[PDB]
Amino acid sequence: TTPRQLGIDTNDLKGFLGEYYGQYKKRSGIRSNFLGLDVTGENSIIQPNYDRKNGIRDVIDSLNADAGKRKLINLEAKNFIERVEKECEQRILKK
Amino acid sequence: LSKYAYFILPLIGSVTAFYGGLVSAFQSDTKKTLAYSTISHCGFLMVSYSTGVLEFVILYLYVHGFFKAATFLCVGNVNRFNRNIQDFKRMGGFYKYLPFECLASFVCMINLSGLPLTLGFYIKHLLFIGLVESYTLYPLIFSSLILGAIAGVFYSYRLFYSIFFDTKKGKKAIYLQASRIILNSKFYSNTSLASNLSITFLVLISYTVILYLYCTTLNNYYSLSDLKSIYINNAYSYFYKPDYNFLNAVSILNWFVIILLISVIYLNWRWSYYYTKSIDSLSKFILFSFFFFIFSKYIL
Amino acid sequence: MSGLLRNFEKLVCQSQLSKAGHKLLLRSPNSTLHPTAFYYKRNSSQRLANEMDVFQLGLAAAALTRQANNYAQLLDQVDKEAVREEVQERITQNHSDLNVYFGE
Amino acid sequence: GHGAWNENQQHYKYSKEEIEAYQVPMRIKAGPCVDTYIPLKKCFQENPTSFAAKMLDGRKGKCAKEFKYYNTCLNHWQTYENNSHVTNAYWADTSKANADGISNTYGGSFRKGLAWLN
Amino acid sequence: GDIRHKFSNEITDDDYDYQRAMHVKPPKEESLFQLTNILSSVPVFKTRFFLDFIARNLDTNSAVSTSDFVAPPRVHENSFFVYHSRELGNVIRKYRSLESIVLPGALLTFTYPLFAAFVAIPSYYFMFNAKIYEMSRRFVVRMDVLPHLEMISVQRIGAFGILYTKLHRIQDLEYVPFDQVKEQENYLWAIGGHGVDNQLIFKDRSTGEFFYFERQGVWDAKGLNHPLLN
Amino acid sequence: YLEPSYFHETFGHMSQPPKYDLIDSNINGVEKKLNKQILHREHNEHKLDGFVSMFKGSDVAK
Amino acid sequence: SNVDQHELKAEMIKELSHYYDHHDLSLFGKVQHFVEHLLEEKHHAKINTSNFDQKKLENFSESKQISRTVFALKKIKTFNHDFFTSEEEMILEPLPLGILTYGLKYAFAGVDAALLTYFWRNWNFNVRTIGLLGGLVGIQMATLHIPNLVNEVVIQTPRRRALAKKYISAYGPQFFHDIVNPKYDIEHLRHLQNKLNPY
Ligand SMILES: CCCCCCCCCCCCCCCCCC(=O)OC[C@H](COP(=O)([O-])OCC[N+](C)(C)C)OC(=O)CCCCCCCCCCCCCCCCC
Ligand SMILES: CCCCCCCCCCCCCCCCCC(=O)OC[C@H](COP(=O)([O-])OCC[N+](C)(C)C)OC(=O)CCCCCCCCCCCCCCCCC
Ligand SMILES: CCCCCCCCCCCCCCCCCC(=O)OC[C@H](COP(=O)([O-])OCC[N+](C)(C)C)OC(=O)CCCCCCCCCCCCCCCCC
Ligand SMILES: CCCCCCCCCCCCCCCCCC(=O)OC[C@H](COP(=O)([O-])OCC[N+](C)(C)C)OC(=O)CCCCCCCCCCCCCCCCC
Ligand SMILES: CCCCCCCCCCCCCCCCCC(=O)OC[C@H](COP(=O)([O-])OCC[N+](C)(C)C)OC(=O)CCCCCCCCCCCCCCCCC
Ligand SMILES: CCCCCCCCCCCCCCCCCC(=O)OC[C@H](COP(=O)(O)OCCN)OC(=O)CCCCCCCCCCCCCCCCC
Ligand SMILES: CCCCCCCCCCCCCCCC(=O)OC[C@H](COP(=O)(O)O)OC(=O)CCCCCCCCCCCCCCC
Repeated sequence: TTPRQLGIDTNDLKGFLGEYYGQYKKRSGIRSNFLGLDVTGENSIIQPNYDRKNGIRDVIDSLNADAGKRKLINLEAKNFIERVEKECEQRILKK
Repeated sequence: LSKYAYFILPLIGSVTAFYGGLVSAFQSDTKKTLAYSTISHCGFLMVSYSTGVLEFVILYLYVHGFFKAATFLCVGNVNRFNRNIQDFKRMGGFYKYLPFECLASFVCMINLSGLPLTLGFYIKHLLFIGLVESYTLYPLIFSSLILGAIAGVFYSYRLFYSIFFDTKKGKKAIYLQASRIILNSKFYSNTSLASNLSITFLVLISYTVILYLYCTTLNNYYSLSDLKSIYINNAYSYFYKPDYNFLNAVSILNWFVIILLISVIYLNWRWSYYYTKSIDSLSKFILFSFFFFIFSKYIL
Repeated sequence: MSGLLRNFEKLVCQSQLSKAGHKLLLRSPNSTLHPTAFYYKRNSSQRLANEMDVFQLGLAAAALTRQANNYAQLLDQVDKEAVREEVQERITQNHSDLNVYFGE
Repeated sequence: GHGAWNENQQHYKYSKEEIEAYQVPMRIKAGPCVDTYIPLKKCFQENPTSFAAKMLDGRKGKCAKEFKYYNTCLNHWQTYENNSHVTNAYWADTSKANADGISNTYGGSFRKGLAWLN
Repeated sequence: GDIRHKFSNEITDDDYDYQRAMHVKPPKEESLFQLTNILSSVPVFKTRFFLDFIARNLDTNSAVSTSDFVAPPRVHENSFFVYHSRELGNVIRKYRSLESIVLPGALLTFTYPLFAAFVAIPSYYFMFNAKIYEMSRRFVVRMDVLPHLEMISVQRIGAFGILYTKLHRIQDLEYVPFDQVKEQENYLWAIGGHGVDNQLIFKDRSTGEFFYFERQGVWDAKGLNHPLLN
Repeated sequence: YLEPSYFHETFGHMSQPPKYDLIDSNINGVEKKLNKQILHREHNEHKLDGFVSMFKGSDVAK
Repeated sequence: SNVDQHELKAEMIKELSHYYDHHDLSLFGKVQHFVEHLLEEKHHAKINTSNFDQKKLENFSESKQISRTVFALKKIKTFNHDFFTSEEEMILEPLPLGILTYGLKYAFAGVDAALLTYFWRNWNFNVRTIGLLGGLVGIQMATLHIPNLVNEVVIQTPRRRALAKKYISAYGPQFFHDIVNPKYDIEHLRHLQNKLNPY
């Protein structure tokens, strides 16, 4: 047997994968308090850690890489078919 | 979004599936066999959820629940007839004394234990379709899944054959008390008419509901209601447009199950007057299968 | 026994087999009813008498004698000397084996 | 006509409000076949049919005109998702695929099972 | 003991007749669609053409045994037979004959002969080898005694159903008790040793080859009582 | 009957019983020959068009 | 001037058939495929249609006209698939085979397999048995075509004639006669639109 092509749908990158990185980009959990209190994030037993790279990060990165690889494979197939068409057209012309 | 879930659900599910399947296959008591089969199916459900197709998980749950319940009712009738002796080592030749139970158990078990051309084959097929391959312990996970899936045949065959069609092993009284000619009447039965009707209706409704769910989910037109989840696993790609690799890979498990069926059917463990004729029948079946395949594929 | 569009005239009827003294001989493939070459050991780690019996030694000696006589006939009916050398060598080997076996 | 596999008969793209109205399961909404799926769902709603009829009808009966577009879009979507159009070509002829690489990314790692040595 | 006749609405044998398919009872009446009734009624089958077709194109009475005493053809002009296998020998022959049709046919027909072989290998090694093949290899199709050689000729089924005969000295034959081999070959006797006799196993000390005799095999009283074997 | 997937993946695709229409028998002669050749060419071109369209349309969904 | 579409498609077919028209066959299957490709029909990229001009429409007796209109409808369906609705497409297609046909085929296969098994087991191979097997196989193959012919001649034929009459009333005989004529522009046929199709 050989490994199968599995991963997140290439049409749904904006979503489960998109939101995961969007949260770390926003870093909204360490914004200033709305009342002006000196307290903020990182001042509780449960606090945000936006500089973290462990946990499900590895799984998300693997899924994103697999989706990118599948998209690259599709693009290469499209280029191959276009090249074949061009070569056949050139061969027809050169006769 | 749980790293722990990703690592733990498939491994534990597959280990439980293998353990329960093998223990159920080797089990000798009806209730214990059903309990270990339930453990194996719970493991398969965990592995399906790890795959991440909630529709497949729901289908597996429905199939398992319905047919496990039906089989439990059948074995309950068998035990009540056998006077609370749940071990089939004292059960033999019950097909005639419990005619309805025999056929009901046949249908329920073939559906429950994933067997080809049965309503319960598709749940395991979809589980193997959706199984993920990025796991570090994927070798162990896959081997355990295969062993657990094949284990169903052994326990189903043992339960059905030993309970009903095996040589009479039970106490003489069990058969004699019911074989008296005075009991011969239109009302004669070792079970309840209400029990039979309930089992029949349960089986019919289970078939109908499973078909409805299969149409809702596995059909080309997806008509299931929203699952309120934004995680797409891409598993449906190998169910809609499978590739030659996976199509031939499934054949490995199919043929493993076929060989195990042949073993449980034609394998002789005790001397009998039909040993030579059984070997002859096996040879006839092999040669006829070969010729039939030849004609079907090439000669038409 | 069983056939379709066939005649079993040449088949041996079970009546003859049931009868005793039916004078029937069986010829089967890969049948070896003569023990020649069974106990012919070209090289012996020990005395042939220790390991083999008089019956085995006699079988081997008879086979060797027959082969040597046939090769002697070959010598008689052959003319070219160069081809005759191989026959002579084989005869000498057979004679040595026969001598050792007969001594044992 | 002459539209792409993702476009529908009317070449109409539904908005988010229209999708919410004709609520589409997330499974379909994730893919690119929302435009072709919505007309099929609308046709089914206008002409409700039993699940037995849906299973036993190979052309979806009344809702065949939209089902053609939906089936084409679904085939393209799944084929591109699983990269089956390239995998099948490599399976059919690995040597020729390497000779004129359809996709070097998949070719460099593809290895057909030893059992399938046709 | 039966009281069914005391009630007019009670079940009857006419009602139970439908169970004759699943229940074995002596015949009571012949239905219009039975094979016997159809053959005896339709005049077509009475035609001499059909009668002669039945008479010729089927198993012949010549091969049918006619006595409880069998004297198979002598293997050697001076030998006398002792043991012969009737049914298990034929079954083993037919089973091993499959290697001449299924195997080349499988190679020339199956799309994946390597897949077929990979499936067969473990199948042979478990539940098939000990099941049939080793028993067939050690099976004795026929046994005769040559007195001039004081030997015994044993016929065996080989690969592809080929039959081959081998000679063994009577002095080299020994009786191997089943207890000495049960533990060594439990699986063989577990799944494939039922056909042959467990307590009548012999072996050749020189060659270390066993001899399995079918339980339903014919033995010759004169052969057993011959002084060479006693 | 309706789900031969197991048979297909366990024994392969067996020979299919004949299934065709006798519409072509309406025309006869050179007309029939030319139309049959055109239909065969169209079928081959359609298969190739399907293959190339499947390969090219990878980027349709943006 | 521009590259010929038919020539380009023929070259692309020659180049890419190995991918989309290749399956896994055994040795016997490969030999049979080789025999078929030897006795095949070549893919003529260009067909010379300048020799057969036409036949006058008045010649036909209004029944050959209906038959030729049926053929024209088949050609239109083959070239452009959006012309006909689902029901019309089903009418034009061969009637799908049924349980009767499939069971007959598999019963034939079963009897043949049983006969071969019996012959091998009893070593009952001879000229008469081989001839019987050949004749039985030939008869079975001939019979397997009977259901399709019966379907086409009984059910589909009147339906196709009715559809042809409907389309003749809609368009006119000369339109489908022009379509039947091989000189009809295939590109125009592909781009043609159906008045009777709501689409
Ligand atoms: C003395 C009375 C005793 C009780 C009698 C009860 C009889 C029940 C008989 C039917 C039961 C089994 C139904 C099939 C199995 C389920 C199938 C399924 O999932 O549904 C699919 C289908 C659903 O429809 P569908 O699957 O065909 O698809 C619908 C299509 N779309 C979505 C487009 C609309 O449901 C059924 O077929 C089930 C029947 C319809 C529901 C009936 C509910 C009302 C019942 C009225 C009678 C009330 C009697 C009260 C008696 C009180 C006594 C105290
Ligand atoms: C990496 C390396 C891989 C290697 C893989 C190897 C795979 C291939 C293995 C090849 C095995 C070859 C087996 C040879 C069998 C014969 C052996 C032998 O001598 O036994 C004599 C045996 C026994 O001979 P005997 O002398 O004892 O007696 C003659 C026969 N009786 C016993 C009846 C009197 O005879 C036979 O079995 C004869 C068989 C003849 C037919 C053989 C071919 C049948 C299959 C044909 C092709 C498939 C069907 C095609 C149908 C087409 C229809 C249109
Ligand atoms: C190359 C070296 C020699 C190889 C010898 C062949 C293997 C040993 C002899 C096998 C004889 C049994 C053949 C049964 C064929 C049944 C039909 C079939 O599927 O054939 C095509 C297929 C293969 O044809 P294929 O390769 O064209 O199929 C397409 C590929 N698959 C199926 C994987 C998707 O046959 C098999 O798969 C056979 C596998 C090997 C079996 C090994 C022995 C176990 C079985 C015991 C005998 C009884 C089996 C009964 C089965 C009944 C149906 C489930
Ligand atoms: C080596 C190749 C790669 C694969 C590796 C794995 C090898 C196969 C391992 C099979 C293990 C099966 C264990 C079953 C245990 C059942 C116990 C039970 O209920 O009691 C016994 C029941 C019988 O129960 P019973 O109640 O009738 O009687 C029991 C009698 N006593 C207690 C005396 C034993 O069933 C059997 O007997 C069948 C099991 C034994 C035969 C096993 C044959 C295996 C064939 C393997 C084919 C492989 C095909 C190739 C592809 C494989 C990989 C994809
Ligand atoms: C009679 C009692 C004993 C029988 C025991 C069972 C014997 C099994 C022997 C297996 C040998 C090895 C496999 C070779 C045959 C493979 C067949 C196959 O894959 O075809 C699937 C095929 C695949 O067909 P398909 O792929 O062209 O498409 C089917 C789908 N439709 C209909 C929409 C086109 O499925 C069938 O339709 C099977 C036949 C169904 C109807 C049969 C009616 C009865 C026929 C007479 C009895 C035949 C008995 C023999 C077994 C029949 C099994 C279907
Ligand atoms: C001039 C006149 C000319 C006349 C020309 C026409 C003559 C008539 C031709 C047709 C009729 C032939 C004669 C009728 C009997 C045929 C018997 C047969 O085909 O073989 C049966 C065979 C029995 O087993 P066997 O090992 O051969 O044992 C020998 C016993 N004497 O069977 C076997 O080997 C076992 C095979 C089956 C293995 C298991 C599967 C069970 C189901 C098999 C069904 C086969 C029957 C067809 C049905 C198929 C669908 C189920
Ligand atoms: C890579 C190999 C793939 C498989 C090849 C199969 C070849 C089949 C033909 C074999 C012909 C020679 C047989 C020799 C017998 C003998 O005396 O063989 C005797 C010898 C010696 O055995 P010992 O060393 O134990 O004495 O056998 C061996 O050394 C092992 C070879 C085993 C051959 C088994 C053949 C049957 C295979 C059955 C497969 C499963 C069932 C299939 C459906 C029926």
